[PDB]
Parts: sequence; structure tokens; C-alpha cells
Amino acid sequence: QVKLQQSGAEFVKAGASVKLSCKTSGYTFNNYWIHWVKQSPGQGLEWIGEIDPSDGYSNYNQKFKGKATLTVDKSSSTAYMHLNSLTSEDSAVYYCTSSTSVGGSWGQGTTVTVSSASTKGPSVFPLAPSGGTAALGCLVKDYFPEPVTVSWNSGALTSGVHTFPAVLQSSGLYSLSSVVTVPSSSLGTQTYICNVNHKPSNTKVDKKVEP
Amino acid sequence: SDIELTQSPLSLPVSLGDQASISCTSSQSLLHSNGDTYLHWYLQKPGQSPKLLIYTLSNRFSGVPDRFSGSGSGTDFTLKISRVEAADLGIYFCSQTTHVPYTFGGGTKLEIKRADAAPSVFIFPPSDEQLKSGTASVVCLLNNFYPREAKVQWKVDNALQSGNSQESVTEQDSKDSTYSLSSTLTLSKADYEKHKVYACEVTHQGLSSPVTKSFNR
Repeated sequence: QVKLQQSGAEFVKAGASVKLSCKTSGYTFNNYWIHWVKQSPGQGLEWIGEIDPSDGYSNYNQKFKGKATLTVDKSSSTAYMHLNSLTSEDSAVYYCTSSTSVGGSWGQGTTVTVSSASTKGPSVFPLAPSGGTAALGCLVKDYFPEPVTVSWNSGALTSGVHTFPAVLQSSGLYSLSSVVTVPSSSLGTQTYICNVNHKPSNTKVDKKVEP
Repeated sequence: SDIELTQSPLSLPVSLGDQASISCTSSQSLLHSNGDTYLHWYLQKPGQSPKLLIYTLSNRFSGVPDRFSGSGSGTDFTLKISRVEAADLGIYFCSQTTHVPYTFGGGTKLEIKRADAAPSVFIFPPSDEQLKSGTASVVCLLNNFYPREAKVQWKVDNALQSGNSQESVTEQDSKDSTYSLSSTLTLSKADYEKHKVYACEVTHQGLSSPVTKSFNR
């Protein structure tokens, strides 16, 4: 029954605004309050504010008063949150939540990424191998936005693969590694290729990795 | 200011089928004037939204397994999980909605315990392709280790490198319960070509003492 369907990811620049939405169903929209929550690496989980759709009354975490604005639209059973004058401190996942009495489920979250950076494909560099088990990989460098995907030998190779989370470099571009450990004695017998894909730029690269 | 909720422990290793106990302390009384105590417990799985397990102290949310139980009062609260299973792994948060502004604890990670495993360490020089293009990334891989805590230290001709490296860590392995970590050291092409000994030193509980992997260019 109860569902909170939030809007998709947002990539916007500093000073810009965004408006997030949370379409509800499976309960009487007008009879329960709606809350928004921020989740960020820097501050963890924070309650932003609450709104009563019945009369539009709202109540804020003083920290977000003015920055966040809560509104509803009854016709569509949708709640909104407007964020203004965005800084990189506003880069976070934002959740919308129902009253506990209707279940108190949360929407799936909407990710807001505040950046200047423009879309850009990665360069792919080999992490070549050099007793018993060897390691090798690909460095997938200087792309925006997330995600990139990496597989090994067209999905055929999965055992011992670790694809690390991306890090945001001070340049405002991302970088990550994907590694695999293979048996030492296969090197020069067995070919290894990382299959890299960055859909936002349409950058697809298959990179062979060797001694 | 805001009510602070302090969780303990920060990380709780357990074995499947074990009992787990997580606590949450409040800087103020969470007893409301209506008699209720608005202290709630959530589980967040990786890449998912927080899920409510227990609300207002001990009310078990409809469809949440009875293995989860919430107790305590005033300012001291405990979540108990009687026979931990795969589905229960993730970060547990307490929160309070007694006093505006509503606040959240910092979370307690529930993870799988295993025997110490020393990381397998590998260093990778920058590729000639990358150097062509004007940057040098040096990569140090720490592979399949437990516990999570590991210190990586980059040294360039014995100069301790500080603030020019970045680490990334994988989620705990679904099969073998280990972690892996990569650390990337970034230099200019010019600076990389000024030095010889690139060295990654790894300190880990699973090792007799710090291992070093180096290469000379």
C-alpha cells in the first residue's frame, strides 16, 4: 500500500536551486505530516523540517530555515522540498518520510550533487602486475559525474574482483580503481581486459592489462 | 542546543546466529508530556534508505521480526537482536522526535566477525600512458584483510606524504568477510620524475609489524 516515490538525481551548480519531490500513495495524504531528512558524509543524518498538508503549517530545523522550503500539492499527493543558494555542503541524499502511523516508511532518497564540473569521460590506465598470486587492475581517472562501471573480460571474470568506491579529487572530477587478483602463472597465457563504461559521456573503453 | 544521541559501540562484530546489543544515550530526557518516549530505531542497508524497526521506545513496527526488541528509559536505550542473520547487517541508527529539532545518533555498524587476516599488499607505479598525459598516480592495494582498521603511509625518497593521497574501501565481502582498500598518491609528472623510491607502508593488526612495498624508478 504506502509508497513514497522521490524524484531522480540532481546535478547542479553552486548558487543554483533545486526542487525535490516525493509522490505519495496508499494513504490519505491530507491527514499525516511529512518530514524531510538529509544524509551527508559530513553530518550524518539530520532532520530538516515537517509540514502538515492539511493547512500547510510547517516547522523547521533552525539550521535549514530559509535554505529549505517545504510545500505540498494535494491534487497529486506530492510533497516538495526546495533548496536554494546551493553549496557543496548541500551535496547529500535527501529523504522524504511518512508518519509512523501510516508505516513511517521513507522514500528511496534523492541524491543532489553540487558541482561546477561539466560532463566528461574518464581516461583508463593499466595497473600492471609485476609469490603465487598476482594483482592487476585499471585506474579510471578524471570523469564526471558518477557512475562508471567496470567489468573484467566481458563479465566472464568476477572471482577476486574489487571495484572501489570513487573518490572526488580536488579538481572536481572523480577517480577509481578496479582490481583483480589472479593466479601468478596465467600472466602471458591469459588476457585480461577491463571493460569500462561511463554512460553520461558515452565513453566505453576496453583496456588490456599486461606485464 | 540540539539533543545529542550517542551510540555505542561504533562497530559491532558478530557471528551469524549470535545475540547483538546496541545502545543509545540521550543528552536529555526523551519522555514527552503525553507519557510517551519518542526514541526510534532504524536499520540502513548499503545503498538503501533507513528502515524503521522500533518506534517510540519498544513498539515493534508491523512486519518487523520479533528478534528485534527495544528497551530502556529516560536517556538510556538498547536495541537487542536475538539471532543475527545476513538480513540484519548494516548501520543501526537511533533518533529522537520528542524535542524539536529531531536528531539522530551517528550509527552503529553491525558486521561479521572473522579471524584476523593480514592484507595482501601490492604497489603499482604510474603507467607510461598516464605519464605521457602529464600526471602520475601511484596506487597501493591492501587486499582481503580483517579487521577494517588499517593505516597506509606513503613515502617518496623518505619524505612522508601528507594530504596528497586518497583512500577508498570496499564493503565487507559477502563470502569471506574481509575488506579491501586502495590508496592513490597523486603527483605531477615533473615531481614523479624527480624522485626514485616510492614506498607504501601498511600497518595492520593482522601483521607482526608494518609491511612496506616499494619500487625504484
